[PDB]
Amino acid sequence: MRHRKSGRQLNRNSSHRQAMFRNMAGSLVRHEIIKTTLPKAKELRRVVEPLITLAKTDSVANRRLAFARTRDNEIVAKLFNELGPRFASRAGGYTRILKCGFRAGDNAPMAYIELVDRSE
Amino acid sequence: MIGLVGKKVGMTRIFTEDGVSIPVTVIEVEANRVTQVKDLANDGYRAIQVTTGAKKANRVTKPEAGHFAKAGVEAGRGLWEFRLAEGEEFTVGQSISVELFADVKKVDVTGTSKGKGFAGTVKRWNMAGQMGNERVTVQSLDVVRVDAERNLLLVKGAVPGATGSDLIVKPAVKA
Amino acid sequence: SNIIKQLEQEQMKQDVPSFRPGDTVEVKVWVVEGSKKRLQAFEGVVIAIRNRGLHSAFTVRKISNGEGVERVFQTHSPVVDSISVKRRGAVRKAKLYYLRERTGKAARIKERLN
Amino acid sequence: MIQEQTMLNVADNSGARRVMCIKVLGGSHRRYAGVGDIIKITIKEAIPRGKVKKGDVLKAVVVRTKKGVRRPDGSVIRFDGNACVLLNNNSEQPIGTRIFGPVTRELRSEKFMKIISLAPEV
RNA sequence: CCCGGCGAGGGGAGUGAAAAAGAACCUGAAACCGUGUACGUACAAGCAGUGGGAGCACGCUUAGGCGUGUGACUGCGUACC
RNA sequence: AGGACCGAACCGACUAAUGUUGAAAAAUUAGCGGAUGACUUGUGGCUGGGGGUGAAAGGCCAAUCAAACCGGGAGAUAGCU
RNA sequence: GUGAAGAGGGAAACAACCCAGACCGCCAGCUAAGGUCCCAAAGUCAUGGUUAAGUGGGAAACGCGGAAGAU
RNA sequence: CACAGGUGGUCAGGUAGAGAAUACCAAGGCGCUUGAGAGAACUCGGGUGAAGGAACUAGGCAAAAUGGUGCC
RNA sequence: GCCAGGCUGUCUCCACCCGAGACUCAGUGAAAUUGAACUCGCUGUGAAGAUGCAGUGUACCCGCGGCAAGAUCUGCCGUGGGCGCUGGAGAACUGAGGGGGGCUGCUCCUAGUACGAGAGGACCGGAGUGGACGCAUCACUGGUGUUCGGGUUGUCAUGCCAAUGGCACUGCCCGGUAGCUAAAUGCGGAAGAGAUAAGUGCUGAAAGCAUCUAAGCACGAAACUUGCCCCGAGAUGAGUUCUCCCUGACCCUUUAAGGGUCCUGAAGGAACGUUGAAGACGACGACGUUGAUAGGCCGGGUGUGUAAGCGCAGCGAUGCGUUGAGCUAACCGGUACUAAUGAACCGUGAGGCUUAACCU
Repeated sequence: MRHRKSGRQLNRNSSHRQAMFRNMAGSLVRHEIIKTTLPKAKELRRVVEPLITLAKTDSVANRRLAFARTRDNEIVAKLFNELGPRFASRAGGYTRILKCGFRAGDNAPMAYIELVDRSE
Repeated sequence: MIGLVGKKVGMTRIFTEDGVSIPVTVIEVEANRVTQVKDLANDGYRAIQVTTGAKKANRVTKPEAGHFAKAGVEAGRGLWEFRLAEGEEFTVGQSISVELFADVKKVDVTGTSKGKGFAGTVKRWNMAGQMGNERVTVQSLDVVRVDAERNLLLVKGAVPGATGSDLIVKPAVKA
Repeated sequence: SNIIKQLEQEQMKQDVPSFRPGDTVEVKVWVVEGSKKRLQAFEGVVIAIRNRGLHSAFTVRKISNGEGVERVFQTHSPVVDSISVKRRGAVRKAKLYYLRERTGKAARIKERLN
Repeated sequence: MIQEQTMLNVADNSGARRVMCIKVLGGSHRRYAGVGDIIKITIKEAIPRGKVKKGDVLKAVVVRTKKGVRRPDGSVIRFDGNACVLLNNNSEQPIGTRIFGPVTRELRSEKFMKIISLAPEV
């Protein structure tokens, strides 16, 4: 047990975690910046980077697959049009995380996560 | 007689000509050069210190760098000792290959078992305590194939330690 | 790593044909009798294929005397001599563990006709 | 492999159909018996007339195992079910001259030289 | 007036004999909780004290071996009703 | 038409577990039983304490009943701690 | 006779076993029971005898034996 | 006690449904007052599993298999 | 009321996976008990099993998780913080001592051999092969693998068809990546050595015989210990070996294991990040731009199975070539594309007294 296993627990229902990650990815795409806890931020990056990598290639099947794990037509439309060409040269590492201290509400560590370009 | 320190890589099956499948665990055996020699007159017993691997100069402590410089060899990833069998001695910097095991046919493997968390009374003795990360030896194992030019050793059965762990292979005392 | 991959691949013979699951196949097996060795022919249907490098093994099932006997043949073991496909089938299922209960017409499969 | 109180298929013309295990021999404090081991089984159904009568208790040996056995080359022989043939402490030669289904090659034991001849289908 | 959050609370100034009288307001003790000061303790076994007791700091007759703060070690010591 | 059957709501604690601190001074989860009959409940009134009530277990009558709470006889009484 | 209602010393510990009846203080000397290898204060003291088994340092009846005692 | 408990009656949609039971949705109300962490042994509620369905237990007590229409 | 049968981890043996507690981080937080505690084992005694009395032995101080033999305390396993081994620091080991088990069946040759009138019949314990225990492992046998893929009933939603996503135990099933797993496979109960009971013995009287012993003086049971592995210098008796670092100045006093000030900050560690087949929290391992430590990317591999769209056929279900295609978490070889920045803190500045041998 605990040997060579991926995926932090984030104690919750599996479908609940999947919906949580869908919402996280949608928010990050919409606003290009999130202010969230590091334990969740790591898996948010791991789950969102595949979406942007897939969006870099334009095709009906790719768009349908992106919408399947996104469930937001506007967000999917935002993909394949701005993020894809913006990061076309770069291969991987589309997100950066900067620590901003510990959350005052419950001392929970929190950090900003944003795209490499983030503007322009 | 004298054992060598190697690195576990994995284990698979080896097919014989007659059509028999034999489990084999794979040990990479780098040339374990000797750094220091212990003697009865000075150290109180006969032994030779073996080192293997490579450590980055930045991540090597200055005392260890000086010790290896005195030994006149590059710094390895660790130091180990082996009691001599009252045979011919060795010299500092004398690289030792796997050829010693090419004509033994019986070796023993010592290593650290894979770590595990707290274990219950049933899980331990069928009280609770730490599991794994403890020295353990399995004896009376016969070498299958030896590849000196590839630093590859195949030994029957299973040996303590998962992939990437360091182990010691010594001539089988029991026979 | 590289060493284990090299060790596994150096003992690979490019002679086994690519047979789909559920495809009737014959296998030649060396068997030791007395002080000699001889050939044995085993006809059956491949149920599952687990091609883990040189550990590749496939399960072949046969009906003898009214009972079903299934044996796992190693793809690259010296014991296995050659693999020949006689009757070609086509099932859209990697594993055929379901047919253990079927018999007669139900257990039969249709021709691929590819 | 066979455990205590397990049904074994009948592979002989003795007329037996269902046989139940009662005791396991072949090693002190043994929990399982292999294909090449002697086991103690009884009879649940018997033919109206014959040499086998209901309730008799006698030795037997498993010819086929559901779990199966391994081979030196890594091959495994697996059968659809467990099959056993009754054996007697005296006159080991079983009454049945015909055996259902194939048999494996581990029956080369000293006392099993007379059974390899039967079972023509391997 | 300032810190503080345009709070609570605190620090200055003033009044006030006195704020060591601030609305929790005469006098303010122990159980309980903290800082600093001086000493003992991480090789040392039991009603945790009693005599001996070197050592560790202060002031004294400016030594003359005095008292206060602690007690390493040591003989003895099996609570109250 | 059912002391009729399965099965909601509803009712009973018949059984198992949660606790005798407690969420509850008799409650919670689950199972089980009735679920047109011998049923239940919304609202109001009556049966008062050697009395009422009771298919009799001498059961119940506001923390209990087998003599309830209140104030008094009584700061009671014999032995004993 | 002791405890009850009397301390203290010895018997390794111990209330009924031996010496012995505490007015208080003193860094003084002499004794009773018990000791004088040490632990711990005193003779490794003297003379005449037993002991070879640690019996001393646990044991009866009986022909040194009997003899087997408590993590 | 903002407690987990009891509190009398009425309003009673759509889909697949014999059904006011069953599962998702309409309008409406809510995420229930500690959150986040690698996710150990162990406890509680569950799922799968090779040789078996009663060989543990005084005990088929939990769980598990089927859950109908017309005919031969 | 009883019988026959199918039917599940109730069990041999349990293995794995999903949730709430169990452990840490920020805050709230009460109880039963409480004479005081600097709360050890054994032996003897005791109003009679003594943590407290006499004798003896062990134990550095203080914390965290359970096993409950008596969850406050005594006690056990594992693991931590402080402290000393005498200038400091990083590694490697000797080892006083400590954990445990030393089981057992069948067959083969020996061998139908010695011995034995015949009948009868081994020592052998040499080889192979089982049973039970422990350790090791997932390539093989499979189980698990709700994070991967596919089939499928109902319902809602994406403006509608197609195609997709949520809910209904993972909605119900069929397979399965990596990890873990026994039912799977590798090894061990050594050989040899010391002392040995009984027993087997060279010469041998006292007591011209005899005798294991009086003199010279030899083997030996599966019984015991080493030999087999593991922890171990907190072994305070604090060990042995290697290497590295510091080579400044000044003032005062109660003038010495004295104090103070400026400068210096060495090796190493801790601090924080990526994190791991290390882990409850600690601790441990690899790396921190002089890089493959984590993520993503490329290609491969495994798994699942012929994705959507396109055009043809059936006026419809649906099939056909595209297509052994699409997707693929934890596996493998590369890739700095992203995250591990320059730094700050502790840790010092030649190491106390005495003795004996050396060049002075």
